[PDB]
Amino acid sequence: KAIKAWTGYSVSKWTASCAAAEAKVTSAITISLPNELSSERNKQLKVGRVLLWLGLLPSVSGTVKSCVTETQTTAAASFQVALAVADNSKDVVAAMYPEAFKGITLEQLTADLTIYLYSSAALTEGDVIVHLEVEHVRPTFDDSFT
Amino acid sequence: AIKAWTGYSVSKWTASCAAAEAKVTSAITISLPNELSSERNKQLKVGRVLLWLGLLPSVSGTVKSCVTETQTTAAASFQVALAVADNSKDVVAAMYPEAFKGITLEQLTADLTIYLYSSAALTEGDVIVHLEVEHVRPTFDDSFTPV
Amino acid sequence: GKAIKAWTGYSVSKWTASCAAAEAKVTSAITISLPNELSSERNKQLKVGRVLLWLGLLPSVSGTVKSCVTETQTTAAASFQVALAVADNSKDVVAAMYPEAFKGITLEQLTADLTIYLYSSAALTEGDVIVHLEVEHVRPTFDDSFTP
Amino acid sequence: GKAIKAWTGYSVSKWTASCAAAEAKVTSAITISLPNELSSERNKQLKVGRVLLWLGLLPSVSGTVKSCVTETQTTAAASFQVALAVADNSKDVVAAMYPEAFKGITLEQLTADLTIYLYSSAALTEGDVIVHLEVEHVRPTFDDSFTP
Amino acid sequence: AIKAWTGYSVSKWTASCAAAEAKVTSAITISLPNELSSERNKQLKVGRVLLWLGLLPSVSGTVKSCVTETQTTAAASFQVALAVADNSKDVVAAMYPEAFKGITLEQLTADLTIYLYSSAALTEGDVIVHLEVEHVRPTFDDSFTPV
Amino acid sequence: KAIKAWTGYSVSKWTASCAAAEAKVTSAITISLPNELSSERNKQLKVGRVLLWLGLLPSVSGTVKSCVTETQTTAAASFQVALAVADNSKDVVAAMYPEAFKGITLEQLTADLTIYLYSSAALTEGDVIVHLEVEHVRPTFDDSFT
Repeated sequence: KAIKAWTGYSVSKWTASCAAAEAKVTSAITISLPNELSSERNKQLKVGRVLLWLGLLPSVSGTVKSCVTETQTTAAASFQVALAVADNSKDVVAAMYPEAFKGITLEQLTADLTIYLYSSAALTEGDVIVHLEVEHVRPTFDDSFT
Repeated sequence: AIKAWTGYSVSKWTASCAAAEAKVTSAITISLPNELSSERNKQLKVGRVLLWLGLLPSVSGTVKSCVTETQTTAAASFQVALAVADNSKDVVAAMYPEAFKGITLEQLTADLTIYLYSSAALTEGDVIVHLEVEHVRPTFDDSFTPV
Repeated sequence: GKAIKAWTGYSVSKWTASCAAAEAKVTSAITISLPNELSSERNKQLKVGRVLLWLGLLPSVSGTVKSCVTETQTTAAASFQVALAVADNSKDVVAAMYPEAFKGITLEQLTADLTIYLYSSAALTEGDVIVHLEVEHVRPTFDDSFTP
Repeated sequence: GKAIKAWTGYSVSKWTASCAAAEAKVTSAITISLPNELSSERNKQLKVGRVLLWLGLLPSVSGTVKSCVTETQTTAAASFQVALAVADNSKDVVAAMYPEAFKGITLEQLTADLTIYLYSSAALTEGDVIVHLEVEHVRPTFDDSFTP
Repeated sequence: AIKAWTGYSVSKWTASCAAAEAKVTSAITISLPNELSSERNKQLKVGRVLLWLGLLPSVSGTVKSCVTETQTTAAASFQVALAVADNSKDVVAAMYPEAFKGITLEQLTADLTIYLYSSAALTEGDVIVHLEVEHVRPTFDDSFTPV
Repeated sequence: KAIKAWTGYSVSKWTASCAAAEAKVTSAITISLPNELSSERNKQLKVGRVLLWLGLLPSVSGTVKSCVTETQTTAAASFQVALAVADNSKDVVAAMYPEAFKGITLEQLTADLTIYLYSSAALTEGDVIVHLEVEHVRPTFDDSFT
């Protein structure tokens, strides 16, 4: 299905391939705004709902977990505070934060939040593809002259 | 058992699975059935797509398959698919009600690809990948020419 | 000059068959093969309606050229002696309409029993005659629903 | 004997094309060129309707002469094998009406795609055949107002 | 912006200006546009005539032009013209609403002439003499012949 | 004043400083889409009205003219076909093409149109600043997942 954005809101996405990691190692994955949103005016737009989900190779065995939280000094801790976790054990490998981050600016979103990934077994580059939604108000612009 | 839309009809065809080694993903090409291979018909628009497997009773281990836009690496196809057809589930099938709406049979045959994964080795015919496609009810010429 | 509307519930399928090389006055038999799109067994049991044959000739095709569709005859020449209508080059319209002679048979029967017979007074080189064939028949119906 | 009224909103444009010299049984291709008066780009996008071709022969033109308008074929002779109507000298009326085969294309498409094919059993000298062509098409419209 | 009469249509075409020396008048011939060059069309009757120039941004000095009955001396044409198209005015144009009513395109092409004057020298293309003509809406054959 | 865009339309701008030019020389000025519009989807948006106007140094003497037209093999010719010209002699040094380019895509706009500038006196870099508006439909985007 599709979950339509709120009136006056838009959606953005950007993904990041997982880095190599050993057994049960939790790794941190960075968040960077896309070039469309890196503009000054767009940076100030307020965020709405959010959604996180993973793309796993068909051979990905063991348990794999990921979530988005305010950056924790230790990577593993984030799960212990995340309001939801994307876990491969579930039928749908996703996790929605419908209101956790409502009200922050895209700048804040990219500044303090981060993606955390955990795998019981060892990982290799490209093993896990991290997908992310960011609902926010529509960027807007209009002008004239003389 | 699922009914088709008004103005649409379902075409069904099968493809065998090539021999492959353990844990290695393979690709299976989509070739249109004869009654759709005519130039008039392949221009038709697609609706919903249904994929469901048939396994030999001896099939063991894990087997997964999905149809997606052709990807450079076969394994990666499982990372953009809406629904996967997996043997560990009750019904070994998947549905793509929204993914491929609007595509043409030309594009369906040329762009998509059936990707199949097995934890263990496979031998030819070990899996029968059945594919079912909704599309506009094909139309036929209904008059003779003068002379 | 006219467009023979097909009967309600019927459609028209059209395909060609290039003539094989032949010598003067030699009658040749051309086999009728169903098009791929109809070749499915599901469709093979459909009931034929009106049948129409008409030729296309190279402008340099001299002499007399005749063709008709009949149940396969032991001798090729004999076919014309029973055909109710023959398409000829010399006539105004090079065609032959069989509104009733074959109604009721199955497309499988059409492929198995009937044959296209072609005769040229002068020698024919391949492609000199393009035997067009237009078969009206019940509209084939595709599967209505998925498989659970 | 008859005057085919053009459709409402359509007009008829008529022009000729003298035949080039040719040898016996040689099929020749004659290029279709729009008349100057229609040649404007503004008009080139007009949609064609019915098309009519008919020949004029010197009274001494013996043998058989055939001509038809078809999408350009790789081999000139083949054109007749697909033309739905052919103008022949031997028939009562040396003409060929295409009421539908070309409806919908643009005059630019008409100039680019179709070709006039001509065949004579005997040798032709220049001007022996005057291929008249009459193309019905939407009425061109001129500018309604000045430029300030 | 000016509307044409009922039963009339406007044909517009342009003519470039030939190189000429200072203060010397030149003549420019009127040639019918292709869509009017057919024998049927050139018999048509004319209505109002509009002349207006386009100057290169570098054009300096005085430039004048008018269309009149062909005169033996080019300069003299400015002495019988109703309105002149001059560059010193706001709009570099002229109008001949009554002068040429009733003339035929044959006569318009054969009798009139576009005369152009410049205080300074001109180089080819330095002026684009646009001409706009009202005339009876040309009519087309609307039926095929028997055979 | 300000001339509001049409319902569902937006506005964009981008300027270009004049190059050096000698007396009465007409120069050509290129048009390049901004990075916001260089994206594939935005490129297809249809244009509406347009406006051109200049910024002159206070010392700019003589006559200066500019206009936007389909590229002409010779630079000077463009004026002879422009539906309006921005000329310093007027009170407001501007020229509006309210409908000349309506219906083309931003790609077409950047491909075939070009800016032409003419100065009776010699010019130097920065002497003339060419300002341009491009009204067009709003770029739009919206998405979802699983």
